[PDB]
Amino acid sequence: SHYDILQAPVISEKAYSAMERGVYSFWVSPKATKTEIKDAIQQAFGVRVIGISTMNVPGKRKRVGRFIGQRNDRKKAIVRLAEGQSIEALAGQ
Amino acid sequence: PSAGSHHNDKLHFKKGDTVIVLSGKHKGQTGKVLLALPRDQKVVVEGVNVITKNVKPSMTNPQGGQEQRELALHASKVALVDPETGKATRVRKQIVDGKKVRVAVASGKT
Amino acid sequence: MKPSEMRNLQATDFAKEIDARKKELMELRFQAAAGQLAQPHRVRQLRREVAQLNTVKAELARKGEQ
Amino acid sequence: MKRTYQPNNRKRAKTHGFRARMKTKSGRNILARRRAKGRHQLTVSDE
Amino acid sequence: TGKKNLVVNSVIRRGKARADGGVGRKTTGITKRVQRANLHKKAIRENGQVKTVWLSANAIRTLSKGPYKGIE
RNA sequence: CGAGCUGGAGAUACGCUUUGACUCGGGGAUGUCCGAAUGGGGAAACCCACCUCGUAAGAGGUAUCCGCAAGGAUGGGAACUCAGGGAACUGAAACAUCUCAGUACCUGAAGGAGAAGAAAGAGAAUUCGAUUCCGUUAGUAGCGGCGAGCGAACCCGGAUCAGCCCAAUCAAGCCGAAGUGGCUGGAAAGCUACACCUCAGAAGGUGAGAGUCCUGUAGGCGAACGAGAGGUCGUUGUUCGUGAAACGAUGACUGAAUCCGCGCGGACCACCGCGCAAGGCUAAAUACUCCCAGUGACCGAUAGCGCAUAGUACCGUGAGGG
RNA sequence: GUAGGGGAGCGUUCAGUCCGCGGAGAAGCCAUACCGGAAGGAGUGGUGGAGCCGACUGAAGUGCGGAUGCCGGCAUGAGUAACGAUAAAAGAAGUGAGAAUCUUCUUCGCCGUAAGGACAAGGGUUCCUGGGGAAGGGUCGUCCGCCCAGGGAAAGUCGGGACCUAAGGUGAGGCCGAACGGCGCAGCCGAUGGACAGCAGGUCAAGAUUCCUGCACCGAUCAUGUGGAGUGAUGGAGGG
Ligand SMILES: [Mg+2]
Ligand SMILES: [Mg+2]
Ligand SMILES: [Mg+2]
Ligand SMILES: [Mg+2]
Ligand SMILES: [Mg+2]
Ligand SMILES: [Mg+2]
Ligand SMILES: [Mg+2]
Ligand SMILES: [Mg+2]
Ligand SMILES: [Mg+2]
Ligand SMILES: [Mg+2]
Ligand SMILES: [Mg+2]
Ligand SMILES: [Mg+2]
Ligand SMILES: [Mg+2]
Ligand SMILES: [Mg+2]
Ligand SMILES: [Mg+2]
Ligand SMILES: [Mg+2]
Ligand SMILES: [Mg+2]
Ligand SMILES: [Mg+2]
Ligand SMILES: [Mg+2]
Ligand SMILES: [Mg+2]
Ligand SMILES: [Mg+2]
Ligand SMILES: [Mg+2]
Ligand SMILES: [Mg+2]
Ligand SMILES: [Mg+2]
Ligand SMILES: [Mg+2]
Ligand SMILES: [Mg+2]
Ligand SMILES: [Mg+2]
Ligand SMILES: [Mg+2]
Ligand SMILES: [Mg+2]
Ligand SMILES: [Mg+2]
Ligand SMILES: [Mg+2]
Ligand SMILES: [Mg+2]
Ligand SMILES: [Mg+2]
Ligand SMILES: [Mg+2]
Ligand SMILES: [Mg+2]
Ligand SMILES: [Mg+2]
Repeated sequence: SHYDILQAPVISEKAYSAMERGVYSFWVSPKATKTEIKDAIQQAFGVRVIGISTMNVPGKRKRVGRFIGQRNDRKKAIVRLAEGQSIEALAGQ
Repeated sequence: PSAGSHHNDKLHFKKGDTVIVLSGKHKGQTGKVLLALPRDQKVVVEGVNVITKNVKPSMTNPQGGQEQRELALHASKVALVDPETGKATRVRKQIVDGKKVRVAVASGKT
Repeated sequence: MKPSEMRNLQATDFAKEIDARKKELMELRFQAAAGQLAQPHRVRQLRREVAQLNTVKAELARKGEQ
Repeated sequence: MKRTYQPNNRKRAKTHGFRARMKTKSGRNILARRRAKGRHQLTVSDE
Repeated sequence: TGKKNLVVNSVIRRGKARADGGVGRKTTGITKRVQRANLHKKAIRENGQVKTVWLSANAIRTLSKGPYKGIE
């Protein structure tokens, strides 16, 4: 439900500075929709979301010994709020 | 092919129990049961002894170092004890109480 | 507990009970992939509790219908 | 000069795939007679 | 696919030269063996509600005598 | 079951469990998307919906045919069975009837088997008495460019038995006897001196070969749940290749008697015998073997399945090879 | 003495049975001048690490130099031929365990309707950062499109769908056909086409009519107004 969806947050130089801008970025759930993600974060973060984007990404097929395998493919999502409405739980990172 | 395979993955004894080494170099010695691995049918008695080198591994400890600790064993040179005799000592299974099951020798119990 | 603490409680609580169990499970995740998640168990345990909850509301809702 | 094999995704799939292979009898037959030989490669759908 | 009964089924075919003789000429030697098939015709009649369909010839008689379930 | 557990996996940290875990037997619940797919489309696993209830989050339904409904059918199954269809190479030292052979293959349907079945029959004794199966008769009677070659049945012995109706106990587990001393040895189970068990000396593990260490075996117990008509024309079937061609069998034409009647007895006739067509079901023995178990003058790493595992790597647009 | 028939036997395994050996060491392997008429078989020494010889009898996948035989390994040819366009390289500097080959610098040489740039089809992480150097690189490599780990891709207006139809593929009823099946009107699928609202600049190591800045456009639902009587399809025509 209004949580399950947000499978993680995104971690990198980029993500961090975007955060600094007031733009937050998570991995999500491939099957999901943008309306669904909006409803999601708007619900579990009490924020005004006015900006959104998503992008499905493959998964670095890697080998560990004679076992060529694909990783699970994710769906990076970016959201921009309004009026400097920074989110608390990640504001320390 | 597993070791408990032909031993119905069955541990005749238990974690705690004193034991005596039947066959081997450690013929007859006492040990509390510190580790009893049923499937592999392996088990640790405070006797055995061993000198192991734990290689470089910088963390923890830059240099290696060594270690006097002890190599496990096969529950088939493990022997339960008889409080009287204390030796090569089979087991019978009887009932004290009151649906509590137990364990005698030819003169119980343990 | 496993039997005595679920069947004593009513399902309109179960909905948001599920909900909160989720929420903590999620924050746990965020932690985990942020590091360090020093108590991995708590995750699987929360899973266990959830499965309990649903098994409960299920068997129950279908046994009250007798 | 120029070669036999010039890949075409739509061709490949609309030719050898699964909706395709099941559309005909002898393709059902190809299917299960493959399955029996324990193909991981069931069909070019499974690429 | 007649009225009563399906049909269409049949049949191979032979055929032989220096045939005919003093009951036995010397004898008959044969040349052939291949295969054929057989059929019927079309007719439009009734049952329960409204139908049209195929009908044989034997069926044509068997039905113009009287309704063996279906009618005209 | 009773002490360990946290899958192979062999890794750390997290933990769980004598209020009984883990593993085992037995039910339940949850089971995304694709696939008979089945709400509509689609390049399988993706796209777009409409309807009912919900506050939403959700949940249900939305294929087609037989049916009044209830309900049944669709797809899969290595072989085994039945059916519609039906090859050729080959052999006859050439070929065409013929043989390969109703074999290979295609297809339809169905089951744990199926098929067949309750006499217008075999038949030749005025005998047997539904079928399927095996033995046998028997390479006999016969078929055949009378060449290659093809090849019954009645009787006799067994397997298993049935004849009914309609239309005027195994599946989790528990419990189970009896040896120690010295010796060689890295290590005892082996050597040895004396021991005891046996309804138990089948086997496997243990530092090298153990009846008496372990797991077991003989034996004994053993669960709440769990499982037991005629005729004519073209043809064909049986050993049946137009041969004296009976009979069945159907494609096209014809379509009689119903008891003082009908059908057969290998052309055909009388006689004299065996028989009740036009309506259905039927266990049993029989076939197979994906799977489970037990065995072996079967293999042990070029063997044995293709594989100590993998239909994977690799080749192929594909079928397919491997 | 060839084809051939006959006679007696040697060895290999599996098997029944007895003699019996073996961690003070089995089989297998290695050396040798012993024995038997031969197939063969013994003695001892070195190997090895857990099984085996002998007699009698039984049953065979039972004895290989050949089959341009099959599998595998290793030789010859040979330190030969070749290192994949005759667009061409030098010196300095740096780094490193090691440099003709990797990184700076300054020149030289070649392409320049290309040997530049942007797309599509195809490929699939080859992109960027940091690292590695077994093998891939026709040499070398400290380097790489190879190895490891981590990051990177953002759209109401671009492109496709939520719209359309072509060829073609389908397709209830429909027309046929030993079976599987073959046709087939409407309807539906089908871009290579019709339709359609956004441009200019900025920047990550790595995205860009997406993100960010500046100023636009389109549909949708509600509200205050101008409302103040018509809205205009599953059919008509125009237009496309
Ligand atoms: Mg997008
Ligand atoms: Mg990689
Ligand atoms: Mg257990
Ligand atoms: Mg659920
Ligand atoms: Mg569908
Ligand atoms: Mg036929
Ligand atoms: Mg021929
Ligand atoms: Mg011939
Ligand atoms: Mg079927
Ligand atoms: Mg005739
Ligand atoms: Mg005939
Ligand atoms: Mg007849
Ligand atoms: Mg070998
Ligand atoms: Mg092999
Ligand atoms: Mg022997
Ligand atoms: Mg041997
Ligand atoms: Mg050779
Ligand atoms: Mg030559
Ligand atoms: Mg030279
Ligand atoms: Mg030369
Ligand atoms: Mg030379
Ligand atoms: Mg040269
Ligand atoms: Mg070159
Ligand atoms: Mg040059
Ligand atoms: Mg410089
Ligand atoms: Mg230096
Ligand atoms: Mg160069
Ligand atoms: Mg270019
Ligand atoms: Mg690069
Ligand atoms: Mg090199
Ligand atoms: Mg360096
Ligand atoms: Mg069609
Ligand atoms: Mg287009
Ligand atoms: Mg446009
Ligand atoms: Mg467009
Ligand atoms: Mg914009």
